[PDB]
Amino acid sequence: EYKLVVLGSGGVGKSALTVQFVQGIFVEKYDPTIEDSYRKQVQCMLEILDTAGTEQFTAMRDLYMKNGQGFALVYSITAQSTFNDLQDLREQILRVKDTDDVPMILVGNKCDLEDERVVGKEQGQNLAFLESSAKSKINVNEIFYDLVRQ
Amino acid sequence: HMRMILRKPPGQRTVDDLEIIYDELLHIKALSHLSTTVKRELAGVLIFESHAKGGTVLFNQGEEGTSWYIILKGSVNVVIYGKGVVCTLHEGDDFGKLALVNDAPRAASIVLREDNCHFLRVDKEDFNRILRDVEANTVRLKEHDQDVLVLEKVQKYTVMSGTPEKILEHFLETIRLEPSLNEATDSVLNDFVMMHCVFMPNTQLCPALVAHYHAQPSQGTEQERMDYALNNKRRVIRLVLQWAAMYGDLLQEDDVAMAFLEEFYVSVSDDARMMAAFKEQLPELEKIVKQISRQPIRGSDEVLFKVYCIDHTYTTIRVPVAASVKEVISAVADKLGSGEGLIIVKMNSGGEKVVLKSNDVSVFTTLTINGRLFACPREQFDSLTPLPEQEGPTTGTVGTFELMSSKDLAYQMTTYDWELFNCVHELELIYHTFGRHNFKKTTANLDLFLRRFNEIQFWVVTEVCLCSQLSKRVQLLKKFIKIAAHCKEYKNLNSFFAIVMGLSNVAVSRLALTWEKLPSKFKKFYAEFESLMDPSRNHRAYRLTAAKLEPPLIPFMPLLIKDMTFTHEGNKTFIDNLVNFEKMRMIANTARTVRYYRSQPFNHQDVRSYVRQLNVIDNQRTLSQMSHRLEP
Ligand SMILES: Nc1ncnc2c1nc(SCc1ccccc1)n2[C@@H]1O[C@@H]2CO[P@](=O)(S)O[C@H]2[C@H]1O
Ligand SMILES: Nc1ncnc2c1nc(SCc1ccccc1)n2[C@@H]1O[C@@H]2CO[P@](=O)(S)O[C@H]2[C@H]1O
Repeated sequence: EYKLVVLGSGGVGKSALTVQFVQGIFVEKYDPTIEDSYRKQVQCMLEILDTAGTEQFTAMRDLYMKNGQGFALVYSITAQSTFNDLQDLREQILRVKDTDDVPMILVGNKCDLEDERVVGKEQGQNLAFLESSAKSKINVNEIFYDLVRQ
Repeated sequence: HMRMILRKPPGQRTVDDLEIIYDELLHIKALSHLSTTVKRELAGVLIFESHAKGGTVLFNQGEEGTSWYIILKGSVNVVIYGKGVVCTLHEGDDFGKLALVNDAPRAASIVLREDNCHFLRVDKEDFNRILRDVEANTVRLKEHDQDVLVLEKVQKYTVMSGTPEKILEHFLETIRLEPSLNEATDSVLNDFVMMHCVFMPNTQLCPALVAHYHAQPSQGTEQERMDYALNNKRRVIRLVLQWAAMYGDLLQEDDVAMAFLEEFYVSVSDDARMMAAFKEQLPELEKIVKQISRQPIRGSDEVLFKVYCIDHTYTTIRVPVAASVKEVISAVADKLGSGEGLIIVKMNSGGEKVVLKSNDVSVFTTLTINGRLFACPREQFDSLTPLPEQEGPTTGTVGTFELMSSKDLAYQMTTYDWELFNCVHELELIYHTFGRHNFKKTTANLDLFLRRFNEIQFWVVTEVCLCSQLSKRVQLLKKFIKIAAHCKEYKNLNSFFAIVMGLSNVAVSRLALTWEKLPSKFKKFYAEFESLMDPSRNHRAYRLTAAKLEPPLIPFMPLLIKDMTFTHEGNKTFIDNLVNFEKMRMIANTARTVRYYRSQPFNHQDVRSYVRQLNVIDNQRTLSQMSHRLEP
């Protein structure tokens, strides 16, 4: 049993990544109201806890952080804001957990569209790092492999 | 010879007749995907039909389906009233299955295209025992060599995808006016009636409804034609009544929908006069028309909203609730007489700023609890700083609510929560999920209710952190655990979870000296409350708790919004340019869930006044700092 958490600002692609991982968009319909909606099997069982849609309720984020074991800090390369917002979430994880270090990975979603890219590639490497894309299936699974290793 | 054999009644065919037919059924395309067992049964059931003259009607639209057909020679036209020959089937093709399986009227007429056409036929009782649960073939309805409606066994065939026009057409034709099937009919129409704004807005639906209302049949004797036209008009009215009920008071926000309805009532009452019809439906239609010409907030309601300047002076603008950010800028630049390129930013008590898009609608209620709205040129963005007003109270209110009954507080909370929850219209959940700007409608009522969760949560945190006396702070934690328990008893699970989440807040869970000396009974009371929030197996703990309860209950709102979000984001609205109606049903089901929770009603003025006028700190930094100097 494993509990991974996906974090980041709205419009960053959190929900797209989560569905793309557990099941896949279009190929199957997605029902988020049944038991196995966020649980996949990879050789172990993962449950993805995503703060998508619930960004305004920061008590939801904290509950997921508390129950989490791995953390995906997703930013969008389309917007500058979204990378900055990762500073606070990085801190907030440590505060709820009460630990020195926690297994986490940085993610730079929306890497497929590069005629709108306003974020550099090495900025994330200074702060595990991947430059993923949900709608182009790039690195989607790789993200959640990292966290089980750590 | 084969003709004669295939023309004999089912129970008059010899063993050698049956044996010759079967050997020929193996060449037939339409039957290829069937088993030996099935083909042998069909051998003693398939009837040979022949018609000589083109233009001969095989069956008419609106009739009850009695047969399934396979074309051996020739071709037929699929004809629909008000559209004519919509597509044409050839030798090898089959038709008429949909009406048989769905026990529904014929959606179209089948007319012989050419002379001398040969058919194989299977009648309804024979079709149902032999073929019904073997023929899984997706029913595709075609117009202009294009899929226009797709149906599947999800037993009936349900709409999977299709054009907005054909989906409406389908849901019109299948309405049953038979009075004992009242709630069954309303339930079927409910998916479309609620979801139409996503794929077929009123600007399209209303003309399409009028066009359908006046659609006359293009075939049959005078009586046949009059009977069909009358029931068509009865079905259109039925759908209009469901459409008008769904909206209710929201119609006032749509001019096209109101113009339509006002004209439609005139059109119906005139038809009622001279045809002597619609005896029951006309008073229903009149009741709804006359009603046109905490309380729910309307999008046309007027707001006096303060929009702040960098120096913390402000303009009071007077605009509609559903006004766009662009309309807000225009109203501010009016009173400040400017053309200096204003942008609207919303800001936290924490100082966190967000630039709002020009086409964002109804932003006034999308503010955080202590959020304010600002107008400035872009070069001022980074120099903006919060107002003192935003930083919340500095002394607590324990000396007031501590004197109040835990039971009284919980009850008054749920009364207020219910008024707020009933202001939320079913469609506001739709607008919120698919995006406010696409509908240009307000979700003000939903926004204010969702805000209440954050308010209650932060109310807990505020009162604890402004309570310096450790002895009385333990009495606080005890009282909040009590209020939560009572809230959970009234089935107000929203306020319940909000208090529990307030108690688990980083600033509150820190206070070990407060938690340690809390009575052991309440320590376990809270640990049970905190295990109901367990996000395991898709919040299984909560989901089962909520399911066991009975209708009059307030759900855990953030999870409902989460469900809605992932339903939208994980499913595509359009599939091959056809409306993914499978997705529409899912969103509708989640909304009907809210309808179920409010299907039953609910069962100390100073306590009412406190609960409704909360003063909260929503600045987590400030709340941590206060907590750090209560217990370092
Ligand atoms: N069973 C049927 N259902 C619906 N429409 C039928 C129809 N049969 C016809 S053909 C008319 C005819 C001509 C000469 C002799 C006998 C019959 N039609 C005609 O085909 C037209 C196709 O376009 P519409 O504007 S729906 O009008 C239709 C009828 O006039
Ligand atoms: N747009 C449409 N509206 C209504 N009916 C349509 C229809 N299109 C069709 S045929 C589609 C087709 C399938 C295979 C090959 C070519 C065309 N049909 C066929 O005509 C029958 C009219 O009566 P039903 O029992 S509702 O079954 C219908 C279909 O088999």
